[PDB]
Amino acid sequence: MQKVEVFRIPTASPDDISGLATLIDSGKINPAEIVAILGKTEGNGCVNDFTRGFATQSLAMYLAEKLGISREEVVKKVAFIMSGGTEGVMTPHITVFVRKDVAAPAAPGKRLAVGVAFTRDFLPEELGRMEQVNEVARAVKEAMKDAQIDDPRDVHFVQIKCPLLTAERIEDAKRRGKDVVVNDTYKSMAYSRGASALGVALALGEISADKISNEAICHDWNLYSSVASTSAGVELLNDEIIVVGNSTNSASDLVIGHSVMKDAIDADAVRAALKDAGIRSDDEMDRIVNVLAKAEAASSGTVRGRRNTMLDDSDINHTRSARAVVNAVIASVVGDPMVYVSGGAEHQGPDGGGPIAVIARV
Amino acid sequence: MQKVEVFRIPTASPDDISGLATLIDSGKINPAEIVAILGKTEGNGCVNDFTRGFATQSLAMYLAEKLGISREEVVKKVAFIMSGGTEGVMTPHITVFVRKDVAAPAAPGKRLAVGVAFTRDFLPEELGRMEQVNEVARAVKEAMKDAQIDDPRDVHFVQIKCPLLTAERIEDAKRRGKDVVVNDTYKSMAYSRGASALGVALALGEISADKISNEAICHDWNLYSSVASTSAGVELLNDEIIVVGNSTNSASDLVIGHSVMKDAIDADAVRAALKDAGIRSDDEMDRIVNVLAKAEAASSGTVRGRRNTMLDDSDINHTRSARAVVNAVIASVVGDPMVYVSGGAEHQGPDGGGPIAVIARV
Amino acid sequence: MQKVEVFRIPTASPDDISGLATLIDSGKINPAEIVAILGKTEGNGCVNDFTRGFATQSLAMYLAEKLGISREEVVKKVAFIMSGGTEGVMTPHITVFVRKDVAAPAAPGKRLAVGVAFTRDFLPEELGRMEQVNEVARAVKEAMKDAQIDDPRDVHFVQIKCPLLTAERIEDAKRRGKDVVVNDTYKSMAYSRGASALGVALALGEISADKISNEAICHDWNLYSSVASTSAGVELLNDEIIVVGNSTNSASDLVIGHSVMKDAIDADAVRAALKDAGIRSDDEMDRIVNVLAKAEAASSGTVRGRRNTMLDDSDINHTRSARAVVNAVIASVVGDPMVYVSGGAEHQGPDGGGPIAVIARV
Amino acid sequence: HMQKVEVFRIPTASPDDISGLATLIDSGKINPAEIVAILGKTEGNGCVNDFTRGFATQSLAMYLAEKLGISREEVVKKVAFIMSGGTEGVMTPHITVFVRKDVAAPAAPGKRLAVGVAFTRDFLPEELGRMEQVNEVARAVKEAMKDAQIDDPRDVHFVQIKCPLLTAERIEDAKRRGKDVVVNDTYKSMAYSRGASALGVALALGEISADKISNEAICHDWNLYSSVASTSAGVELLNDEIIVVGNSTNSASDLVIGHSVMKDAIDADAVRAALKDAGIRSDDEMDRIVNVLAKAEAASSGTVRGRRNTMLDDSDINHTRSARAVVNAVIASVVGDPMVYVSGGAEHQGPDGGGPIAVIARV
Ligand SMILES: [Ca+2]
Ligand SMILES: [Ca+2]
Ligand SMILES: [Ca+2]
Ligand SMILES: [Ca+2]
Ligand SMILES: [Ca+2]
Ligand SMILES: [Ca+2]
Ligand SMILES: [Ca+2]
Ligand SMILES: [Ca+2]
Ligand SMILES: [Cl-]
Ligand SMILES: [Cl-]
Ligand SMILES: [Cl-]
Ligand SMILES: [Cl-]
Repeated sequence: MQKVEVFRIPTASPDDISGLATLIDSGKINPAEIVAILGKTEGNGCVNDFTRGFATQSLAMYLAEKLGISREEVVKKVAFIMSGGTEGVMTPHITVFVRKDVAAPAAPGKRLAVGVAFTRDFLPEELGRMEQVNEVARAVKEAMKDAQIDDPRDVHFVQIKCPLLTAERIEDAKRRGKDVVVNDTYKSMAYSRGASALGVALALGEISADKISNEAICHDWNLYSSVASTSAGVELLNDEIIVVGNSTNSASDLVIGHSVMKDAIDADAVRAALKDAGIRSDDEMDRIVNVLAKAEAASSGTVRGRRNTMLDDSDINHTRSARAVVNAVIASVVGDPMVYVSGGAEHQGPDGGGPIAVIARV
Repeated sequence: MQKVEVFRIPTASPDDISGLATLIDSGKINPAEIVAILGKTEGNGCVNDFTRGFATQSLAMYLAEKLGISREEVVKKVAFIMSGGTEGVMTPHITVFVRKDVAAPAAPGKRLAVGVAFTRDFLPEELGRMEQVNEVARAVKEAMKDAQIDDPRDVHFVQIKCPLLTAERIEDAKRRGKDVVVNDTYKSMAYSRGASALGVALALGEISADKISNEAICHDWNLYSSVASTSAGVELLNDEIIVVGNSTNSASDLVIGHSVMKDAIDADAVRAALKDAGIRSDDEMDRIVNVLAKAEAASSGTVRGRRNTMLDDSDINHTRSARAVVNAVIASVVGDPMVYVSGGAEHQGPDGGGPIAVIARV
Repeated sequence: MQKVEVFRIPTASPDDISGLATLIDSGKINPAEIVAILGKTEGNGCVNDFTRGFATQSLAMYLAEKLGISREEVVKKVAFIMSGGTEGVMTPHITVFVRKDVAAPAAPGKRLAVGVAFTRDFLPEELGRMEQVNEVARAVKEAMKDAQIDDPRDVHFVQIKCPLLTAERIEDAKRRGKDVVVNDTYKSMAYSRGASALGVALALGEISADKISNEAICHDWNLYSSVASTSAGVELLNDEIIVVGNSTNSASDLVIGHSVMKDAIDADAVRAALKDAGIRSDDEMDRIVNVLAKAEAASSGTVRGRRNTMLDDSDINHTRSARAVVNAVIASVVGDPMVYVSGGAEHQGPDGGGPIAVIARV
Repeated sequence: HMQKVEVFRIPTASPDDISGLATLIDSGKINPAEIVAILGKTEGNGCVNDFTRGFATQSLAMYLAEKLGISREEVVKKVAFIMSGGTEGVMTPHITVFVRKDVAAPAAPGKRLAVGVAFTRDFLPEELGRMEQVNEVARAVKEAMKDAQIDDPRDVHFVQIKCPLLTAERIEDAKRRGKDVVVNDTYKSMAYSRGASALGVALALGEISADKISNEAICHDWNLYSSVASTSAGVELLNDEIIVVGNSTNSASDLVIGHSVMKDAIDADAVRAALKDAGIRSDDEMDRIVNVLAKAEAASSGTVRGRRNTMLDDSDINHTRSARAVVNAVIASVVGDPMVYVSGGAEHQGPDGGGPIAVIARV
């Protein structure tokens, strides 16, 4: 029996560890039981966002000191997934996952379970291609076993951090005689997100393997996962996976549920995800621990038939706009802008939409 | 008796007059009866946004050929208020106000009424100061009379276009030995917006004159109008005013209602403005002609106690972010992102909030 | 006897026609003799830059009334070539090319001359391929004849407006069951610019015909023109070619010379272009009429072995940065940032460089 | 005992990249205990929300702490870390590492490179942009001069400073204590902190008389400026860190520093003059450059040599980003290398629209 506790912690800057330290110093968190930290950091969330790496370095430094181990050991032990971009009213914060073994009686209900797995590092020419899909799928299965979830229907959110391309890395690949999937560094984020998402879909049985090929990645939007949430960053060269679902072997006082936003203003889907996590009315919103969602600009350039400029705006990249919009929609339903919204939902929900999960107290 | 008709028209680009031309060619709009056009244009909505002037030039040129008068005569006759910034999912469009005297009977109930007034041009050193406040107040009272509205309680939205400062204008003021209200081009938009808004509050009796001074402008956030909506532009040197309310002397089949968003995620206020316009349920949402709202970053840097980076972000100006947020919130309630949202709400609703009006079919 | 006059005119805004009006009112410019207007407009010079069309509309309106013809016809009579993006210290301005016939003898030598020619309309499947390269080469040789320029070594600047692919133009090629060179409209602008530039290089003997194939277009960057300056347009279906050079049979009081910037900080090329235009010392800089250059971010992500962030910067489009740098380098040599630096330099100078022409008084 | 300053300009791959510094320490070329200052160009936006500055300092402090066997806190008390964000245009991210060795050699003939470092006390938020910051910076500049063994302020050629800014939380702290701040805006507070710090340099070096400086002059009287001050603001510190760089008759350095002042953003003549002042008389001698260090800014007039630009009107790109791109490009066009230090925002640093420019060169 394992019990998962989840702490959503406001942050003052990317390197702010004070909220986590307060929970450790008060005895609410044993640092040795932390298994994953999922952050919203306030950089631009795109290629040249160094707040993600700054936040991970700061958390790993702090935990290494608290645990008496090296930073390298902390990064091998704990998943650090930092999603940049806190546009609009979205509030920077970290969500800390704590897992402990407990001797507790079995109960009929399934309760929150979390699992973690890491892939090998990828060469730049593997991003957005079948090697990334297949390695991610293996890691997702590994993380499910870590979460003691055997039925993929009980997986409600699979959070992934994945790499991207920079000009220097594209040049390194070229020197080795290799072509990368795309030469635009911003677009490279989409291919890494999309290949990683398809790996989730493959692992969970949402899509059969014979449908996935290099040619389909970031092209066939009818191929998608309903629970994958992927996020790209300059600060890592592999994929990190957090599987979140419900398990019969869990003693948690939390559950997770989810829905899929059909488009960026689909407040009905927010309410559906809340209801799936056991929150039946506005009066029960106080049981939210966090809301986690993917947002994107639709390839059509429209929302319910209405044109917008997200794909056209050379001044502001579209994943920034999408995060602002979907965080605002969620905030207006739950009354709190301190929720997790990540942009770029290639093969995550339909084109223009994305998965949305809610972790709630029972 | 005056009859007011309002046409919300999607646009393909700032210079797109095709939707208006279709309505004119079909006889649905007599172009001599246009009194005002309120646009959302897809520039950045800040200082160097030339889509506002591009849209006005294109409309004035089109109408001048249709009316057989000069472009200069068109701009003397018709209010052209172009609000730039179509961030997030906000859809570019124009709202065309048609007004005509009619021989019609007096039916019980007040109906939509519209009035228009222009101020004199301002020197750069008059923006953000009492000269602009007092001259705007005079014009608002004049526009109320044009609308045949006696009671300020029947005024529901006062839309204003006002000037700003460029570097060249500031330097010229310096050469003339005059100090401007602020030496920052972007911040001059806030002072022009704020002084114009206080001109509205003064005219409508929302604030007594003895509380307004140069020192209060963009400083005393307890002073605000609940119906003022102001928008700044490089493309004009005066203020243009549209007063919108309801009158006993209106033969319109439309009504306007309003509320005030207490902050950027106040969906309750959107529903309240809908109800005030006679839209009592989701099934009646199709009676919306348009929704018009002001949005802004709160000076505290927070929403409901939660930090955001709108005031810190040197890459994206905060009025851009506020527009994306509040449009998304409105879009999630009414199911349509083609609504008017303008950013920067100094003395327009409380600090961090802004007025929101709904024009609806009866 | 051909005589070309060239007027570089500072502008206060995209719609500012006052400087051109002053020259027409004084009689220095007969508007019927204007053949082309090359503009630097202060929008972002990227996808959503409406200052280009705003400037053209304002000039077309003003000239339409001076010439007594419609705006549609003046746009066919005069080549309006608007390059957005005035980053760094680059000063917005327009350059007006006047072509007239004079009763004078030939100046003792070679003097400025312009020639114009047009290709056939290109089917969508032909854009960015040998059909466009070969047809442009033909039209360049015709424009040289029109300019009375026999030696291709006397051609120093070839402005080309070339087409692009749209969704319907691609859906027309697939309706005919054909394949276009690339699927998206944006990348098609690169292929159109590049094929047009190689057509110049082929027409002038800058490269050998047997080096150009479909496979080499936008691939073999060792192939390039030293004088071509190409830009894509949404309206035209063919290539509009303007050859600028020096003819033995000209009465112009101006000459043109050029060089090629090897990279973005090649001040040596700026000085060499000045010297080719007959400016031999700092004391003769006031003879410059304009400098016309292309800027480009090097695909390697490095300049003279030094990394930069242009291709990794998600906040600022790399073409904006390249224009700022190249303008500043030229300004550091000539003491004047009011020069024409444009982007989109495929096969125009080497990768990361671009042509640079100087028009000077004799 | 004899000071010998060595200066290493090291390309970086990212803000947290310590590899080039590590290569020099591992080879024995740098004794890490002799590092006195590191001046960085980091590739964030160089404006308010640039966290590459703190990321770079944290990464260097954690690396050096481990090499020296001391805590990160001790490293930051011993070594100046001045990270200037913003690497626009072709400007190449890099760090410049100042090493002060104690050598068993006489002083070299004449005057050779000398460096001194001093830290001010922390400033209360209501002191930024005001005389308290000016006077305290002036005291620190005089202390750093004596650390450098530079007697004559004419032999100071560049004074590099990192200074604080106002956050919303610091403004609220001041208000809770009954104090008002110089300006209620973080971005503008950077200008005031930069400008007051630069006037402290001017006062310490005798470039401006004390009776010309008052709170009302700061960021208003642009006729008042230092010709060697270079100041840079950020969120990660509450004091000013000062590096004085000049030439001393008590130095064994194989380097010298010279400077000029750019009158405007395209003043290549000033770049050449700074080169000549550092002993570089011809183009072939450019290979003697160790680094070029300069301040850039958008002129308040909105023009350069009578020509309008959009820097101050451009709401998409802050003007300090544009100024850095321009002045780096101008310097790179002269010296053939974009890996030079250019910092934006030059209040009371050279005239309005210009800024000091210094060259460290091998002899
Ligand atoms: Ca159970
Ligand atoms: Ca999706
Ligand atoms: Ca009635
Ligand atoms: Ca800004
Ligand atoms: Ca307000
Ligand atoms: Ca090129
Ligand atoms: Ca803060
Ligand atoms: Ca200065
Ligand atoms: Cl919905
Ligand atoms: Cl008055
Ligand atoms: Cl480019
Ligand atoms: Cl110069």
